[PDB]
Amino acid sequence: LFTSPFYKPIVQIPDANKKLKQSAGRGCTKMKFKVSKSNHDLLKSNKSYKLYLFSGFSIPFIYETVGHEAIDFPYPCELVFNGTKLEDNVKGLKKQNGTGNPANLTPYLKVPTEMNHLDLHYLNIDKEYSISCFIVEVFSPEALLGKILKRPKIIKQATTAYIKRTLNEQTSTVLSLQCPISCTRMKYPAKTDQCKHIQCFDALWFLHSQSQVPTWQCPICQHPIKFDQLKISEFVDNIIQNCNEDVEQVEISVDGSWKPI
Ligand SMILES: [Zn+2]
Repeated sequence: LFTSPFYKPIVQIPDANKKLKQSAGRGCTKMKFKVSKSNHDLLKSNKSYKLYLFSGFSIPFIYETVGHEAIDFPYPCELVFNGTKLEDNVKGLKKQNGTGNPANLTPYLKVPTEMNHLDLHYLNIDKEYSISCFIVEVFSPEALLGKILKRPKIIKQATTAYIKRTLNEQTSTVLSLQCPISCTRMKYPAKTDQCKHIQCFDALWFLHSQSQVPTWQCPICQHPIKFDQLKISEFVDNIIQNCNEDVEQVEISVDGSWKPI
Protein backbone atom coordinates (compact mmCIF):
# COMPACT_ATOMS: atom_id res chain seq x y z
CA LEU A 1 0.00 0.00 0.00
CA PHE A 2 1.07 3.60 -0.68
CA THR A 3 1.00 4.39 3.05
CA SER A 4 4.81 4.49 2.87
CA PRO A 5 6.65 7.85 2.88
CA PHE A 6 9.46 6.51 0.67
CA TYR A 7 7.39 6.37 -2.53
CA LYS A 8 4.23 8.06 -3.80
CA PRO A 9 2.23 7.27 -6.95
CA ILE A 10 2.30 9.45 -10.05
CA VAL A 11 0.46 7.23 -12.55
CA GLN A 12 -0.58 3.60 -12.80
CA ILE A 13 0.79 1.69 -15.78
CA PRO A 14 -2.06 0.28 -17.90
CA ASP A 15 -2.15 -3.39 -18.89
CA ALA A 16 0.42 -4.16 -16.16
CA ASN A 17 -2.00 -5.78 -13.69
CA LYS A 18 -2.27 -9.47 -12.95
CA LYS A 19 -4.11 -11.82 -10.61
CA LEU A 20 -2.11 -14.74 -9.22
CA LYS A 21 -4.34 -17.69 -8.31
CA GLN A 22 -3.66 -20.47 -5.83
CA SER A 23 -1.36 -23.25 -7.03
CA ALA A 24 -0.79 -26.66 -5.46
CA GLY A 25 2.85 -26.75 -6.56
CA ARG A 26 5.46 -25.64 -9.10
CA GLY A 27 4.46 -22.85 -11.48
CA CYS A 28 5.36 -19.72 -13.39
CA THR A 29 3.21 -16.69 -14.26
CA LYS A 30 4.02 -14.42 -17.20
CA MET A 31 3.09 -10.80 -17.88
CA LYS A 32 3.52 -8.87 -21.12
CA PHE A 33 3.19 -5.10 -21.14
CA LYS A 34 4.52 -1.99 -22.87
CA VAL A 35 5.52 1.35 -21.35
CA SER A 36 4.43 4.19 -23.63
CA LYS A 37 6.95 6.74 -24.88
CA SER A 38 5.10 9.41 -22.88
CA ASN A 39 5.71 7.46 -19.67
CA HIS A 40 9.37 7.10 -20.66
CA ASP A 41 9.54 10.88 -21.12
CA LEU A 42 7.91 11.26 -17.70
CA LEU A 43 10.50 8.98 -16.09
CA LYS A 44 13.20 11.08 -17.76
CA SER A 45 11.53 14.33 -16.64
CA ASN A 46 12.41 13.77 -12.97
CA LYS A 47 15.35 11.89 -11.46
CA SER A 48 13.19 10.73 -8.53
CA TYR A 49 10.66 8.89 -10.73
CA LYS A 50 10.96 5.09 -10.85
CA LEU A 51 8.82 2.22 -12.13
CA TYR A 52 7.91 0.06 -9.13
CA LEU A 53 6.23 -3.35 -9.13
CA PHE A 54 3.79 -3.98 -6.28
CA SER A 55 2.26 -7.20 -4.95
CA GLY A 56 -0.52 -7.51 -2.40
CA PHE A 57 -2.91 -10.01 -0.89
CA SER A 58 -6.01 -10.27 -3.09
CA ILE A 59 -8.90 -10.61 -0.64
CA PRO A 60 -11.66 -12.36 -2.63
CA PHE A 61 -15.45 -12.00 -2.54
CA ILE A 62 -15.23 -8.20 -2.06
CA TYR A 63 -14.25 -5.12 -4.04
CA GLU A 64 -10.61 -4.02 -3.79
CA THR A 65 -8.71 -0.99 -5.03
CA VAL A 66 -5.52 -0.96 -7.07
CA GLY A 67 -3.19 0.23 -4.31
CA HIS A 68 -4.92 -0.20 -0.95
CA GLU A 69 -3.30 -3.64 -0.53
CA ALA A 70 -0.39 -3.92 1.89
CA ILE A 71 2.77 -4.99 0.07
CA ASP A 72 2.88 -8.80 0.16
CA PHE A 73 4.83 -10.87 -2.35
CA PRO A 74 4.48 -14.67 -2.53
CA TYR A 75 7.39 -16.26 -0.69
CA PRO A 76 9.41 -17.81 -2.22
CA CYS A 77 9.40 -15.92 -5.52
CA GLU A 78 11.79 -15.45 -8.42
CA LEU A 79 11.12 -12.28 -10.43
CA VAL A 80 12.72 -12.02 -13.88
CA PHE A 81 12.17 -8.78 -15.80
CA ASN A 82 13.45 -8.95 -19.39
CA GLY A 83 15.74 -11.88 -18.60
CA THR A 84 17.47 -10.15 -15.67
CA LYS A 85 16.65 -11.50 -12.22
CA LEU A 86 15.55 -8.93 -9.65
CA GLU A 87 17.82 -8.99 -6.60
CA ASP A 88 15.42 -6.73 -4.69
CA ASN A 89 14.45 -7.89 -1.20
CA VAL A 90 10.85 -7.81 -2.35
CA LYS A 91 9.42 -9.48 0.77
CA GLY A 92 11.37 -8.72 3.92
CA LEU A 93 10.54 -10.15 7.34
CA LYS A 94 9.02 -13.40 6.12
CA LYS A 95 7.30 -13.86 9.50
CA GLN A 96 5.22 -10.67 9.20
CA ASN A 97 2.64 -9.66 6.59
CA GLY A 98 2.74 -6.25 4.95
CA THR A 99 6.49 -5.79 5.50
CA GLY A 100 7.46 -6.18 1.84
CA ASN A 101 9.10 -3.68 -0.49
CA PRO A 102 8.40 -3.00 -4.17
CA ALA A 103 10.72 -4.07 -6.98
CA ASN A 104 12.48 -1.44 -9.09
CA LEU A 105 12.02 -2.20 -12.80
CA THR A 106 13.44 1.12 -14.03
CA PRO A 107 17.00 0.12 -15.09
CA TYR A 108 15.91 -3.05 -16.93
CA LEU A 109 13.19 -1.41 -19.04
CA LYS A 110 13.21 -1.73 -22.83
CA VAL A 111 12.52 1.00 -25.37
CA PRO A 112 8.82 1.88 -25.78
CA THR A 113 8.39 0.16 -29.16
CA GLU A 114 9.42 -3.22 -27.72
CA MET A 115 7.63 -5.54 -25.30
CA ASN A 116 8.43 -5.98 -21.61
CA HIS A 117 8.18 -9.51 -20.18
CA LEU A 118 7.92 -10.16 -16.43
CA ASP A 119 8.11 -13.77 -15.27
CA LEU A 120 7.34 -14.84 -11.70
CA HIS A 121 8.45 -18.35 -10.73
CA TYR A 122 7.10 -20.04 -7.61
CA LEU A 123 6.87 -23.44 -5.96
CA ASN A 124 3.32 -22.91 -4.65
CA ILE A 125 0.73 -20.21 -3.96
CA ASP A 126 -1.46 -20.47 -0.85
CA LYS A 127 -3.30 -17.16 -1.34
CA GLU A 128 -4.32 -15.07 -4.33
CA TYR A 129 -2.20 -12.02 -5.14
CA SER A 130 -2.66 -8.76 -7.04
CA ILE A 131 0.29 -7.53 -9.11
CA SER A 132 0.44 -3.88 -10.17
CA CYS A 133 2.97 -1.45 -11.63
CA PHE A 134 3.20 2.26 -10.88
CA ILE A 135 5.42 5.17 -11.72
CA VAL A 136 6.32 6.68 -8.35
CA GLU A 137 8.32 9.54 -6.89
CA VAL A 138 10.78 8.09 -4.36
CA PHE A 139 12.17 9.86 -1.29
CA SER A 140 15.36 9.02 0.57
CA PRO A 141 15.73 8.83 4.36
CA GLU A 142 17.64 12.14 4.37
CA ALA A 143 14.82 14.14 2.78
CA LEU A 144 12.33 12.53 5.17
CA LEU A 145 14.63 13.49 8.04
CA GLY A 146 14.51 17.05 6.73
CA LYS A 147 10.72 16.87 6.82
CA ILE A 148 10.82 15.58 10.40
CA LEU A 149 13.19 18.35 11.50
CA LYS A 150 10.91 21.05 10.09
CA ARG A 151 8.10 19.83 12.38
CA PRO A 152 7.47 21.20 15.88
CA LYS A 153 9.47 19.25 18.43
CA ILE A 154 8.18 17.69 21.65
CA ILE A 155 8.63 20.52 24.14
CA LYS A 156 10.89 19.93 27.14
CA GLN A 157 8.14 21.07 29.52
CA ALA A 158 6.06 18.07 28.47
CA THR A 159 8.94 15.67 29.14
CA THR A 160 9.61 17.20 32.57
CA ALA A 161 5.91 16.95 33.43
CA TYR A 162 5.89 13.30 32.34
CA ILE A 163 8.98 12.55 34.44
CA LYS A 164 7.43 14.18 37.51
CA ARG A 165 4.13 12.36 36.99
CA THR A 166 5.81 8.98 36.48
CA LEU A 167 8.60 8.81 39.06
CA ASN A 168 5.89 9.15 41.75
CA GLU A 169 5.38 5.40 41.40
CA GLN A 170 4.77 4.13 44.95
CA THR A 171 14.80 7.09 43.03
CA SER A 172 16.54 7.82 39.72
CA THR A 173 16.05 6.60 36.16
CA VAL A 174 18.66 6.08 33.44
CA LEU A 175 18.29 7.91 30.12
CA SER A 176 20.49 6.54 27.34
CA LEU A 177 21.97 8.93 24.79
CA GLN A 178 22.61 5.98 22.46
CA CYS A 179 20.40 4.79 19.62
CA PRO A 180 19.00 1.24 19.94
CA ILE A 181 19.44 0.66 16.21
CA SER A 182 22.86 2.17 15.50
CA CYS A 183 24.40 1.68 18.97
CA THR A 184 25.97 5.13 18.55
CA ARG A 185 25.34 8.57 20.01
CA MET A 186 22.01 9.86 18.72
CA LYS A 187 22.07 12.87 16.41
CA TYR A 188 18.29 13.28 15.89
CA PRO A 189 16.59 11.91 19.02
CA ALA A 190 12.97 11.33 18.03
CA LYS A 191 9.83 9.50 19.12
CA THR A 192 6.05 9.98 19.13
CA ASP A 193 3.54 11.61 21.43
CA GLN A 194 1.96 8.14 21.53
CA CYS A 195 5.10 6.68 23.14
CA LYS A 196 5.02 6.21 26.92
CA HIS A 197 8.77 6.50 27.49
CA ILE A 198 11.40 9.24 27.59
CA GLN A 199 13.93 7.16 25.63
CA CYS A 200 14.42 8.15 21.99
CA PHE A 201 15.92 6.72 18.81
CA ASP A 202 17.84 8.32 15.96
CA ALA A 203 15.29 9.37 13.35
CA LEU A 204 17.73 8.87 10.47
CA TRP A 205 18.69 5.34 11.51
CA PHE A 206 15.02 4.50 12.07
CA LEU A 207 14.17 5.68 8.55
CA HIS A 208 17.14 3.70 7.22
CA SER A 209 15.85 0.56 8.96
CA GLN A 210 12.28 1.06 7.73
CA SER A 211 13.44 1.66 4.15
CA GLN A 212 14.38 -2.05 4.04
CA VAL A 213 12.07 -3.68 6.63
CA PRO A 214 8.81 -1.69 6.88
CA THR A 215 7.70 -2.84 10.34
CA TRP A 216 6.97 0.73 11.51
CA GLN A 217 7.23 -0.31 15.16
CA CYS A 218 8.95 1.82 17.78
CA PRO A 219 12.41 0.27 18.40
CA ILE A 220 11.71 0.65 22.15
CA CYS A 221 8.04 -0.09 22.90
CA GLN A 222 7.24 -1.87 19.58
CA HIS A 223 3.97 0.06 19.29
CA PRO A 224 2.92 0.56 15.64
CA ILE A 225 3.72 4.15 14.68
CA LYS A 226 3.48 6.16 11.46
CA PHE A 227 5.85 8.53 9.69
CA ASP A 228 3.80 11.64 10.49
CA GLN A 229 3.98 10.89 14.24
CA LEU A 230 7.78 11.14 14.38
CA LYS A 231 9.01 14.28 16.14
CA ILE A 232 12.26 15.38 17.78
CA SER A 233 12.49 15.36 21.58
CA GLU A 234 13.73 18.75 22.76
CA PHE A 235 14.70 17.37 26.18
CA VAL A 236 17.06 14.63 24.98
CA ASP A 237 18.27 16.91 22.19
CA ASN A 238 19.30 19.61 24.67
CA ILE A 239 20.92 17.01 26.93
CA ILE A 240 22.99 15.77 23.98
CA GLN A 241 23.95 19.26 22.76
CA ASN A 242 25.26 19.97 26.29
CA CYS A 243 27.27 16.78 26.81
CA ASN A 244 30.65 15.43 25.76
CA GLU A 245 30.84 12.53 23.31
CA ASP A 246 32.11 10.29 26.13
CA VAL A 247 28.74 10.12 27.90
CA GLU A 248 26.47 7.19 26.99
CA GLN A 249 23.98 7.32 29.89
CA VAL A 250 22.59 9.98 32.21
CA GLU A 251 20.85 9.94 35.60
CA ILE A 252 17.44 11.63 35.86
CA SER A 253 15.62 12.52 39.08
CA VAL A 254 12.10 13.73 39.84
CA ASP A 255 13.40 17.30 39.55
CA GLY A 256 13.99 16.95 35.81
CA SER A 257 17.67 17.71 36.34
CA TRP A 258 20.24 15.34 34.88
CA LYS A 259 23.72 14.13 35.86
CA PRO A 260 26.31 12.44 33.62
CA ILE A 261 26.93 8.88 34.78
ZN1 LIG B 1 7.83 4.09 21.66
